[PDB]
Amino acid sequence: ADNLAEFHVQNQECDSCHTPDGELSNDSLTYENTQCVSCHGTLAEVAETTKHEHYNAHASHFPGEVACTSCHSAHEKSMVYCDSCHSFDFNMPYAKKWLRDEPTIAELAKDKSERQAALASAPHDTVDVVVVGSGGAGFSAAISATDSGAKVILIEKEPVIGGNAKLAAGGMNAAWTDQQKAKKITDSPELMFEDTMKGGQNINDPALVKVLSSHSKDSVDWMTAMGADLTDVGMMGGASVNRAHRPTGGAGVGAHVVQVLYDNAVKRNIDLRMNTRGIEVLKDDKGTVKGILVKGMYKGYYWVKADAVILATGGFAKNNERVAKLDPSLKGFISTNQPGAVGDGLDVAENAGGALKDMQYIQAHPTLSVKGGVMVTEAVRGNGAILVNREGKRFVNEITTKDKASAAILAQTGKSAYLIFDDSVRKSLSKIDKYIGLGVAPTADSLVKLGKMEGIDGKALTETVARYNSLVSSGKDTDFERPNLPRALNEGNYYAIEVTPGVHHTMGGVMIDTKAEVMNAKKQVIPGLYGAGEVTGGVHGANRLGGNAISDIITFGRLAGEEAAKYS
Ligand SMILES: Cc1cc2nc3c(=O)[nH]c(=O)nc-3n(C[C@H](O)[C@@H](O)[C@@H](O)COP(=O)(O)OP(=O)(O)OC[C@H]3O[C@@H](n4cnc5c(N)ncnc54)[C@H](O)[C@@H]3O)c2cc1C
Ligand code: HEM
Ligand code: HEM
Ligand code: HEM
Ligand code: HEM
Ligand SMILES: O=C(O)/C=C/C(=O)O
Ligand code: NA
Repeated sequence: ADNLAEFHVQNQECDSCHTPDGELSNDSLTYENTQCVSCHGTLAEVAETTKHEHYNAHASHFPGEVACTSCHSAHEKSMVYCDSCHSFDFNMPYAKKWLRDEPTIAELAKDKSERQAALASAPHDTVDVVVVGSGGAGFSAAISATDSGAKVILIEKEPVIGGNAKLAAGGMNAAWTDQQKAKKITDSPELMFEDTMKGGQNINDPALVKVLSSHSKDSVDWMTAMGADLTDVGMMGGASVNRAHRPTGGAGVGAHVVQVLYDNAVKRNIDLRMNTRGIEVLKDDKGTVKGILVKGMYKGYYWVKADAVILATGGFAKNNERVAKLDPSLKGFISTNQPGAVGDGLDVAENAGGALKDMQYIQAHPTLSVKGGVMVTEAVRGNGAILVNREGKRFVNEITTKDKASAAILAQTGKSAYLIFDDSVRKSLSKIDKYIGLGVAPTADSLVKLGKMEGIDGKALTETVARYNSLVSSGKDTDFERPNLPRALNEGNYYAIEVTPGVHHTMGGVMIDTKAEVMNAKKQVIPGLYGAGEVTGGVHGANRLGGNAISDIITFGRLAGEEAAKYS
């Protein structure tokens, strides 16, 4: 067969997958994916038949219920979504090579000739609030608005939910939480504000950072009340104390939080539409929002009438062309992001009159796996790993901020470095097992053997770990002044992970005030238009602290959904 539908229709009718009238149920292909499930079973049942030792197309880290049509199209060959970051040995029937080619918002002007027709028609739906983006900010705003009594529509352009938020690892920063007190940590909203402003080089909008710190415990409480486990508190870079919350054992915060949020939207019957891209915010004659034009992948353009539109579309760190324009030193770097994190959401915000700020501040994550091409969480250092160069020596304070860690790693021989840790570090952070399963954490019972495996000076590496361990026992790092030395690397086996910097987060974005209201260049609110999440600028200044983005999207998503519901 040339395609999946063709293959099935040799022995089945069209209505085995389609509805009685044959029209597509919706842009999420709800009905249609139900029929795939009907015969092949759920994704977990399918996963039993496609097992590989360390990977499985149908059993991944993605949260929510991943539709089969995310990767299997019927009437045409389709792409494996995992190929956008990994290069697993897959044999999906009717596959084609991963290639992301999505028209920009500007390029969609060519659809003038279908957009006017959609805009001339009646709204397809009339609701109170449309949320754009199913990342942590978007679900948060959707839930919060719904909880406040607003009727919401939540759209996501991708086939899967979660954006970059589902990939988060190290934690969600928050101060003075019950979770911290349980672990004997002393912190305060004031110290979090201080660490943040300093980490952002005091560029951050003080009012936004005050919302960030002061709502942080409340956001942790709200997540936990919805079912989140944020009881593990770890250290991340540039933080005076451990304040990055994540599930028991050091599991990734991201997939968990998004799963909680998705479960919570589902419980509230939130109208969630996949493969639906927000294209244009619609304003009435007084310039207040009156809705949004969307482009449903399967059903075309249509508009939704609504009082408020909350843009929660995330950053543009996957868009290296846009990135390089603003920061030519990041040209050609690999990104840690999901494939649609390209800044189309910012273009929508700008076309609606929203002004942008701090766009030139683009954060590179210092430790992408060279081998796997994926982020390796900063919690690996925060839990006690060190960085060594090819010469087998330390070269930076591993818990300094991301801009300084990146530059120090890029200055080492070969422009990469190695995370080194033992089994005590590995056991304190279950996420590390994920790197081991990926094949990117080679191991050996001695550092001479580890270094010989990876091309690291073995006996210098041994001297390096012995010296670091005596600094840990002394209590002070006189070589690089790492302020927190939580463990000695001296338990069990040793592991090395080759790392180099990758493009990760865009701190700039649309200007919002403390109620998450989008502002124009004159600093005037655009009535009904809200922004929440990495799409906004001004929260993180020149350099975001690790763990501050999950804190940001919950706080600001939640706040935007409440403010939009009340605006009404
Ligand atoms: C690999 C990784 C690990 C990280 N770990 C952490 C961590 O541990 N702590 C921390 O603080 N930060 C962390 N960060 C950053 C953090 O994840 C966030 O920046 C991300 O959660 C921002 O959430 P968001 O809701 O703003 O956007 P995202 O989660 O990116 O979600 C936005 C959604 O909008 C959808 N969308 C975009 N444009 C449109 C459009 N026009 N129409 C419709 N839908 C649209 C996008 O496809 C996306 O799904 C990490 C980031 C990454 C990539
Ligand atoms: C879009 C919806 C569906 C998806 C994504 C899907 C997935 C697939 C794939 C990938 C294959 C293997 C293709 C190949 O070997 O070339 C397959 C085969 C098959 N499918 Fe589907 N399917 C869907 C709908 C259905 C439905 C509705 C039925 C039954 C009415 C069904 C029953 C089968 C059967 C019987 C086979 C052959 C192998 C077997 O005996 O299980 N599928 N399907
Ligand atoms: C000859 C039998 C079939 C006919 C005439 C038919 C008709 C169509 C049409 C007209 C569309 C596009 C509708 C639009 O764009 O609004 C479509 C899409 C779709 N059909 Fe079918 N269909 C048939 C069989 C199947 C089968 C067997 C499957 C699944 C195994 C299937 C699953 C889907 C899906 C998932 C879509 C959405 C887009 C895509 O994945 O290609 N159809 N079909
Ligand atoms: C319940 C949802 C889905 C159904 C019913 C379905 C159906 C199937 C079937 C029947 C096969 C052939 C495996 C076999 O020989 O038994 C298969 C293979 C495959 N599917 Fe799915 N699929 C689903 C979701 C997905 C998703 C969401 C993705 C990507 C994230 C995906 C990617 C693949 C790949 C890459 C293969 C080849 C497996 C390998 O080479 O290990 N599928 N699918
Ligand atoms: C359904 C699609 C995917 C599958 C089946 C898959 C598979 C895997 C596997 C097998 C691992 C090693 C640990 C584990 O077993 O979980 C892994 C790790 C990882 N993958 Fe994926 N992957 C998928 C999509 C993606 C995409 C598109 C990205 C980036 C946007 C990504 C980012 C990562 C990262 C950052 C890690 C490191 C460990 C962690 O953070 O948990 N994955 N993935
Ligand atoms: O876990 C990490 O490395 C990323 C943290 C962050 O971006 O805040
Ligand atoms: Na931003």
